Amino acid sequence: EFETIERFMDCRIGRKGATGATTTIYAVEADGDPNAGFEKNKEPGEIQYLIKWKGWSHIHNTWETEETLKQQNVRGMKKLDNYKKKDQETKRWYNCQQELTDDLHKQYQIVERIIAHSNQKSAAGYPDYYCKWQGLPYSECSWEDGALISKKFQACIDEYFSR
Amino acid sequence: TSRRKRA
Ligand SMILES: [Cl-]
Ligand SMILES: [Cl-]
Ligand SMILES: [Cl-]
Repeated sequence: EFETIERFMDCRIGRKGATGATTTIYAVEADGDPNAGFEKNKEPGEIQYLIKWKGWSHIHNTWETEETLKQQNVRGMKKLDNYKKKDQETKRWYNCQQELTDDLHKQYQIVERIIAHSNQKSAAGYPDYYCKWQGLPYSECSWEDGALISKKFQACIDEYFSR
Repeated sequence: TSRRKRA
């Protein structure tokens, strides 16, 4: 099977190769941003798109190029043609609105509450947790790796098991 | 039923 693009979240000129799994917020937190200190007037850059994937919560969003999208045979490529058209007719044509939008997008990566846990645990003893995301409805809850959730949202785990 | 993004 293949991945499917749900929504184009953002666009940037970023460091060549700063795409894929190393760009999730949790890979950035563990190993540093692959795009850190990028200055488009000092080194090779490429147009990168921030992708929200179908069936994966916002913590799994990754930066991708049209090349990486085509190489991984992702579905929803019609949205790329659509986003590129929309992006071009914005540059031709706000900063408080883009800032507000960005803060919102950051909230979708925050666990508000844990509402279920798996009976099975990993070898490291972590169950998976069903997460309610800040600023998103319950229809957007998702199962997540307990080891990943414990890194930043231990307080949500503690609240869930305190009940 | 969780997953992580892996290279
Ligand atoms: Cl253990
Ligand atoms: Cl543990
Ligand atoms: Cl409980």
